[PDB]
Amino acid sequence: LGFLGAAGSTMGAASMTLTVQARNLLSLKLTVWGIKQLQARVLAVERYLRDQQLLGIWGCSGKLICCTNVPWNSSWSNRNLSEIWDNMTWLQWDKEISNYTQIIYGLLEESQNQQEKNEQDLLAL
Amino acid sequence: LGFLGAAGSTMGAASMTLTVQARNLLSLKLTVWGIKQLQARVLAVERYLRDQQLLGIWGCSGKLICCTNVPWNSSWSNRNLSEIWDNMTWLQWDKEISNYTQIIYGLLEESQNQQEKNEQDLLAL
Amino acid sequence: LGFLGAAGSTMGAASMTLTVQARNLLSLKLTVWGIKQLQARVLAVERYLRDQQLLGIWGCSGKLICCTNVPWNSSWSNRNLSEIWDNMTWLQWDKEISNYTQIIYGLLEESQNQQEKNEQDLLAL
Amino acid sequence: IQVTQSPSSLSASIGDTITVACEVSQDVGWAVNWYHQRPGRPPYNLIYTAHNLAPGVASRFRGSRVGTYFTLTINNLLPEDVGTYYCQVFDSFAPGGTRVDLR
Amino acid sequence: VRLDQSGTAVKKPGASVRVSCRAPDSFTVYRPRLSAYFIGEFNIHWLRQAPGQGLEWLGFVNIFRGAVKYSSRFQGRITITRDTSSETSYLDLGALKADDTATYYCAWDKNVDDNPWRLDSWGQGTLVIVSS
Amino acid sequence: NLWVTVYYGVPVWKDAETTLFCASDAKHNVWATHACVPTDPNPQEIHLENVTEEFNMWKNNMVEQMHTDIISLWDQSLKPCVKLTPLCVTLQCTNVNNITDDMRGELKNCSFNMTTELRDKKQKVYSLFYRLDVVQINKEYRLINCNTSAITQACPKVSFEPIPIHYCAPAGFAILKCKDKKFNGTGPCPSVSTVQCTHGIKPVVSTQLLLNGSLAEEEVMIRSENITNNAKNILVQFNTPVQINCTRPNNNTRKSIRIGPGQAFYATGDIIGDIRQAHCNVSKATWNETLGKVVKQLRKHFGNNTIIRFANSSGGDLEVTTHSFNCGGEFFYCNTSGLFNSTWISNDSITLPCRIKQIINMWQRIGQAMYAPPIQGVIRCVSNITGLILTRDGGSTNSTTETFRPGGGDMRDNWRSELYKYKVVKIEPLGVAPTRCKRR
Amino acid sequence: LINCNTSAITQACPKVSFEPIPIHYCAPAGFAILKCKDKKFNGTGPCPSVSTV
Amino acid sequence: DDMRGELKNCSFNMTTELRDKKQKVYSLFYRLDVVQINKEYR
Ligand SMILES: *[C@@H]1O[C@H](CO)[C@@H](O[C@@H]2O[C@H](CO)[C@@H](O[C@@H]3O[C@H](CO)[C@@H](O)[C@H](O[C@H]4O[C@H](CO)[C@@H](O)[C@H](O)[C@@H]4O)[C@@H]3O)[C@H](O)[C@H]2NC(C)=O)[C@H](O)[C@H]1NC(C)=O
Ligand SMILES: *[C@@H]1O[C@H](CO)[C@@H](O[C@@H]2O[C@H](CO)[C@@H](O[C@@H]3O[C@H](CO)[C@@H](O)[C@H](O)[C@@H]3O)[C@H](O)[C@H]2NC(C)=O)[C@H](O)[C@H]1NC(C)=O
Ligand SMILES: *[C@@H]1O[C@H](CO)[C@@H](O[C@@H]2O[C@H](CO)[C@@H](O[C@@H]3O[C@H](CO)[C@@H](O)[C@H](O)[C@@H]3O)[C@H](O)[C@H]2NC(C)=O)[C@H](O)[C@H]1NC(C)=O
Ligand SMILES: *[C@@H]1O[C@H](CO)[C@@H](O[C@@H]2O[C@H](CO)[C@@H](O[C@@H]3O[C@H](CO)[C@@H](O)[C@H](O)[C@@H]3O)[C@H](O)[C@H]2NC(C)=O)[C@H](O)[C@H]1NC(C)=O
Ligand SMILES: *[C@@H]1O[C@H](CO)[C@@H](O[C@@H]2O[C@H](CO)[C@@H](O)[C@H](O)[C@H]2NC(C)=O)[C@H](O)[C@H]1NC(C)=O
Ligand SMILES: *[C@@H]1O[C@H](CO)[C@@H](O[C@@H]2O[C@H](CO)[C@@H](O)[C@H](O)[C@H]2NC(C)=O)[C@H](O)[C@H]1NC(C)=O
Ligand SMILES: *[C@@H]1O[C@H](CO)[C@@H](O[C@@H]2O[C@H](CO)[C@@H](O)[C@H](O)[C@H]2NC(C)=O)[C@H](O)[C@H]1NC(C)=O
Ligand SMILES: *[C@@H]1O[C@H](CO)[C@@H](O[C@@H]2O[C@H](CO)[C@@H](O)[C@H](O)[C@H]2NC(C)=O)[C@H](O)[C@H]1NC(C)=O
Ligand SMILES: *[C@@H]1O[C@H](CO)[C@@H](O[C@@H]2O[C@H](CO)[C@@H](O)[C@H](O)[C@H]2NC(C)=O)[C@H](O)[C@H]1NC(C)=O
Ligand SMILES: *[C@@H]1O[C@H](CO)[C@@H](O[C@@H]2O[C@H](CO)[C@@H](O)[C@H](O)[C@H]2NC(C)=O)[C@H](O)[C@H]1NC(C)=O
Ligand SMILES: *[C@@H]1O[C@H](CO)[C@@H](O[C@@H]2O[C@H](CO)[C@@H](O)[C@H](O)[C@H]2NC(C)=O)[C@H](O)[C@H]1NC(C)=O
Ligand SMILES: *[C@@H]1O[C@H](CO)[C@@H](O[C@@H]2O[C@H](CO)[C@@H](O)[C@H](O)[C@H]2NC(C)=O)[C@H](O)[C@H]1NC(C)=O
Ligand SMILES: *[C@@H]1O[C@H](CO)[C@@H](O[C@@H]2O[C@H](CO)[C@@H](O)[C@H](O)[C@H]2NC(C)=O)[C@H](O)[C@H]1NC(C)=O
Ligand SMILES: *[C@@H]1O[C@H](CO)[C@@H](O)[C@H](O)[C@H]1NC(C)=O
Ligand SMILES: *[C@@H]1O[C@H](CO)[C@@H](O)[C@H](O)[C@H]1NC(C)=O
Ligand SMILES: *[C@@H]1O[C@H](CO)[C@@H](O)[C@H](O)[C@H]1NC(C)=O
Repeated sequence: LGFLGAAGSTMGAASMTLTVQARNLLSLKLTVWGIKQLQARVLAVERYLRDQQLLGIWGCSGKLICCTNVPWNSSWSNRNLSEIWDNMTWLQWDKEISNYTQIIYGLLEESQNQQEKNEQDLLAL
Repeated sequence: LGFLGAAGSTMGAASMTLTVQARNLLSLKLTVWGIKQLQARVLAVERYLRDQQLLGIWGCSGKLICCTNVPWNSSWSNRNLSEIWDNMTWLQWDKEISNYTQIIYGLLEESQNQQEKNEQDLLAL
Repeated sequence: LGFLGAAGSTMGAASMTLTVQARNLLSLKLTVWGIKQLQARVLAVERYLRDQQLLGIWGCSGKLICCTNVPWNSSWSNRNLSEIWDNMTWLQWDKEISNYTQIIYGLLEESQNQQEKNEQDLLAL
Repeated sequence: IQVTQSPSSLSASIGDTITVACEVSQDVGWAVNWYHQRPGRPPYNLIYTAHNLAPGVASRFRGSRVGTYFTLTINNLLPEDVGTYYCQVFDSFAPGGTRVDLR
Repeated sequence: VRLDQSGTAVKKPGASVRVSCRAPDSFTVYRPRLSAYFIGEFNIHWLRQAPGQGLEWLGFVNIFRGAVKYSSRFQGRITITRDTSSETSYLDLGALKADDTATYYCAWDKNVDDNPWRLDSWGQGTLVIVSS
Repeated sequence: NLWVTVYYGVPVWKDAETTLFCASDAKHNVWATHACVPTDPNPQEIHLENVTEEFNMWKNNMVEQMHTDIISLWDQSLKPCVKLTPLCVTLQCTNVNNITDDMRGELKNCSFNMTTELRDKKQKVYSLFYRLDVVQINKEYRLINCNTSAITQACPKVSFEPIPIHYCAPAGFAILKCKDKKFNGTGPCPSVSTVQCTHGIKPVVSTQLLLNGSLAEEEVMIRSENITNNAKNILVQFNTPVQINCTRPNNNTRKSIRIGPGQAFYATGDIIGDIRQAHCNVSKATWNETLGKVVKQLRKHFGNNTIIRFANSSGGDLEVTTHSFNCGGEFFYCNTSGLFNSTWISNDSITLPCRIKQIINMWQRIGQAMYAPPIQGVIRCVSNITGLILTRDGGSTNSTTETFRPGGGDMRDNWRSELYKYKVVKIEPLGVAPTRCKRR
Repeated sequence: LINCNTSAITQACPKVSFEPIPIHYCAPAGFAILKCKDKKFNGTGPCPSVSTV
Repeated sequence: DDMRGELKNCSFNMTTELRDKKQKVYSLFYRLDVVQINKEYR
């Protein structure tokens, strides 16, 4: 397949073709077309940089799938793992947890910071 | 706390709230306001990238705090650890070591490259 | 030395002083000069970011030298290792690989992704 | 504010060094200016801000502060320098001025 | 900046005198931001030198809006103005006295923030003589 | 034994230059606020404990940058407006007619010739011009700017009102706000708090007094550079506003005539009703109280024994010697002599005559001159007098009385009051520090 | 001339063509265009056959 | 002898400050900058 090929597929199928669609995240005078193109280019760069920084803060920079250390509170979604990994599509799963998204980001950031501080303390000795 | 919250605090508090003040490093015609805004956005992106590349050279990308392999020459500062981390603010330390920054940056760069080369040579086995 | 110092030198000397040119990869009205400089800066950032994309997809973010886990297919270049690393400068090497880059690039990313997946499946236990 | 400038007059040889001073009654930072006037000629600027050199004049001229005591030093006197000297601060001007002449 | 003054003037007591100080091609300053010529913020001072006496500061005019400031001793009898079209500055002294005779200089001040009251360019000087 | 560690996102900042962008809260305005990024309803505001930072209102670059900005917007709003060159024609003017003794000869009924929509014909058109806009060569007059600079008419749909704009630095930069209520011009500010970006700043255009703007918190403050310097100005900031009502009690109908294909020019039609004189009112008791507070806070830098006298300006152009400002798309120059008459020593209102101008050349530009279009109906505006631009007068050492007069002209001094409590700084999120760890 | 009493008539340059050359609209990086491949798609609503471009 | 007709003293009727009256004004032009139609040149 190619870009966005398996969007409607299952978590199981989509979770193995991250690279094929992650690769395509980045791809004159002062006329209207020129200024529009320049603005679009810089906006795409800014969006990608925001996402990359968000990856980096949780200690997952340069990793397509990284594991974390924050527990999954069942209040977000109590559904069984197999159910959500064998039937749904990614769009439905994202729609389900849309409102529970800032909280998990904050928990992840605090967990990574605490883990990093602990790692430094251990590496002191 | 918040952005720059621990600015007046000592080392102990500031060295644990890095993420909160690192989260906000990144956040249409040819009108004066428009061009000013575009230049500002590009400048912010360029500054962030410069800092991130400097981090990547020292082999600490994706880490808030990382340890290195060169020792602290007393020529830079003779102050002991305890009062350094419990007595003075970050700004004071920066003003104290500002004029020594280039050579220590070079030391980190060279040491990281040497460590990478040695690790590659060892892995060659 | 300086920027591009070992450009004509052999493999060994260049492979020891990468960081001298890695660090030099990143360094108002709407007149001709203004738009020209803005386009130049945006283009430089975009090129460095595409380079960072290609490095990150290979799981070597922040590393000047990283190793992979794919065989060197002799169909690309079946030449003796010692003569490659003691005779041909990087330029001639590129002129003898330039036809074969895309495929190997893809191989890299695929392997990396697969490796990551496998690693995750290992860590779930 | 009042400015007192000393000495009223002085005499010197060729090539020697001299000093002319003035005290201002307040604290004025380094906002002192030095002016020289040849006889029958319009005065021209030499020292501005009490430690900078005006363009188009010799480097033998110098000026400095010590507390509120501003002074101008001349080295290697060349007898075209015969004339008058004044220090200005802000709006006030030093009364009289100091006249320098050869022996 | 080259500064051209007026000529020698002789006036009887009780009259009025006027001295013209021309500073050609120096009132306007480029503003590279907008890329246009704006009237500068420079100052024109007026000094006098009595025969055998130190200089005395009369007053100065910021030529941007023509603002003025006179020495309180001469207040009420001296007017200072500028004409931007011909790039000149006019001093108007009223009801001169016998001691008013002197050499009157016009001086240019760059009005830079760092250096205060720096008068760089000086006019050739004018001879204003009053007698009966 | 020690080692070095790098820290990202370290709270270090250094004062630095930086371009800032406007941001307002949601009509074409002369300040292009429609291009400003909308601001968040709740701006973030973070206090900083144990933080002491130096400030310098006079070395601040924010005022210079924002002055350059305001100039740029002012010119840009004029570029797509009607050219007014064909107005420079001989004007047959007569005196105007139910007029009080004050406005005798200050309004001219001028008839002249104009090029119509076509070109083979010309039309006789009459209009009303203020005396300050015409000069003699019925009598033949001509516009005041005909032998110097060109005239461009401001399009009569741009609101000249100052809509507040917040200046905001991009990411990686911060703004520091001095919360110290007793903060003079420069020096350390113990109560300093960071902010995302500036508060509501009104680009009010005025010369002698400060209109609207922002007030103090504790009491009236006197901020300046060296108060010893007669040349340097004196900014004043009040603790309570002085309510000033300025109005033009003429009906002042507007007549739209055609001077070119598509381009149209708006002239002053015949005034309906009595022709009075535009004037301003300030509460006498409130003004006396404000002046007393000002002199009490001002005696600190001069001594109780010293005498303080307020006098009207010593001379200059119409836009400095008088109180010049803009109200409702019109320009006023108020005599203001009655506002400075005290001789402070150890219900009634103060009417101020005002004059109206239409050929405006603010920020003197060699070649340009705005023509302010007439405004229909009587015009009135209530404003807050908040600060004064005073200037000292050099005196003899023996003399013990200091005379203060209104000044201005240099709009940087006007604009520094609204940005005196802000500093633009660059965040340096990279630090190095010695720890005992050693990387594997 | 008709518009001379209200407008400011300007002549189009002679050599500039008015013929509509086909153009393509492209979204920047990080964005996609979803095209409804379905041939029975009325005004609004779901389109079961979506293709990216 | 090298300026025989090279410099032309040309006068015209450029408008004065106000755009209603004409004023006779003279100037000098280089022969390469004028074309004939004293005589008339443009
Ligand atoms: C200090 O701030 C105060 C508060 O804003 C400010 O007072 C305002 O002054 C303006 C200036 O005229 C007033 O605006 C007018 O309001 C009346 C009543 O609503 C309107 O009828 C007027 O309409 C005219 O202007 C329109 C502009 O597009 C035209 O379209 C229209 O046809 C009319 O010609 C005009 O908007 C305003 O009412 C007051 N009050 C408030 C609350 O805004 C004061 O001016 C400021 N001080 C200054 C600027 O020195
Ligand atoms: C553009 O035209 C105006 C009006 O004609 C010019 O202003 C006028 O300039 C003359 C120059 O001689 C002034 O005359 C002077 O008047 C004073 C009294 O104020 C008198 O003492 C002098 O001897 C002299 O006669 C006149 O006052 C002045 N009027 C105004 C209203 O400004 C202006 O200079 C012209 N600009 C040009 C030609 O660039
Ligand atoms: C300035 O002067 C002009 C010139 O008169 C005034 O404009 C209007 O001019 C017309 C023709 O010249 C006047 O029309 C005549 O009015 C008289 C009296 O009303 C009438 O008897 C005639 O039959 C003819 O209609 C017209 O009156 C005049 N406008 C007014 C209001 O009278 C212009 O009004 C003058 N500006 C002023 C007075 O502010
Ligand atoms: C510019 O010129 C055009 C062409 O004349 C003007 O449009 C015309 O305007 C007049 C008056 O506004 C209209 O006259 C009216 O016509 C109706 C019939 O439709 C009649 O019943 C009325 O009694 C009145 O006479 C005329 O219709 C109109 N023509 C068109 C084609 O719209 C226009 O107003 C002018 N613009 C200006 C002067 O700014
Ligand atoms: C250019 O080529 C020459 C020779 O091909 C290189 O000289 C070598 O220098 C190293 C460093 O001392 C010696 O160990 C080798 O023995 C030299 N080569 C020979 C054949 O003796 C030189 O380093 C190359 N690069 C530059 C920048 O000159
Ligand atoms: C008077 O004005 C001068 C203008 O320079 C001030 O002098 C500067 O003061 C700053 C302190 O903020 C110093 O860093 C500069 O080096 C000074 N420069 C000069 C040329 O003096 C001065 O502080 C002001 N006040 C007084 C009392 O003089
Ligand atoms: C504004 O307040 C600051 C804080 O006190 C003043 O700074 C000091 O003021 C005292 C008294 O005037 C001086 O003795 C010190 O030398 C000042 N500090 C420095 C570093 O020079 C400052 O002077 C005040 N500004 C004005 C105009 O009064
Ligand atoms: C100013 O002039 C306007 C225009 O004539 C006046 O408004 C008119 O007032 C009359 C009665 O006074 C009404 O019959 C009209 O309908 C109004 N409008 C027009 C377009 O004529 C206004 O009254 C005058 N005085 C003011 C504004 O104080
Ligand atoms: C400013 O104050 C003056 C005097 O207090 C006001 O003038 C009076 O206004 C009223 C109502 O308009 C008239 O009836 C009077 O005839 C006016 N004159 C006098 C002497 O009372 C004026 O209206 C005030 N203007 C503003 C805008 O407040
Ligand atoms: C300026 O205008 C304001 C508002 O119209 C006037 O304030 C009014 O004053 C009267 C008498 O003092 C009171 O009865 C009203 O309640 C006030 N209204 C408001 C909204 O404040 C004020 O008097 C006018 N003149 C001055 C000098 O401020
Ligand atoms: C400031 O106030 C003084 C008060 O005397 C004004 O001086 C008088 O102004 C009139 C105006 O025509 C002259 O006729 C008098 O001759 C002036 N008197 C003197 C002694 O010169 C002065 O004009 C005012 N300044 C302003 C309003 O800018
Ligand atoms: C500004 O206002 C003052 C005072 O209202 C005016 O001074 C008056 O001038 C006239 C004519 O010269 C004298 O008869 C009065 O005696 C003056 N009054 C005072 C208090 O001195 C002055 O002329 C006005 N200036 C302008 C430019 O309007
Ligand atoms: C003039 O000053 C008054 C002072 O009270 C201003 O009124 C205050 O405005 C602030 C901000 O808009 C509010 O937070 C206060 O609640 C207001 N207080 C009162 C008593 O009204 C007024 O906004 C200023 N500007 C004007 C009148 O245009
Ligand atoms: C779509 O649904 C079918 C139904 O089983 C499934 O086989 C397929 O993998 C799904 N995804 C794609 C991309 O076809
Ligand atoms: C300010 O300093 C005091 C010193 O006693 C300290 O206790 C306090 O925590 C500091 N403030 C902050 C915000 O850390
Ligand atoms: C203010 O009021 C006091 C009360 O007597 C008076 O002495 C003083 O002159 C007044 N100041 C003015 C009107 O400026």
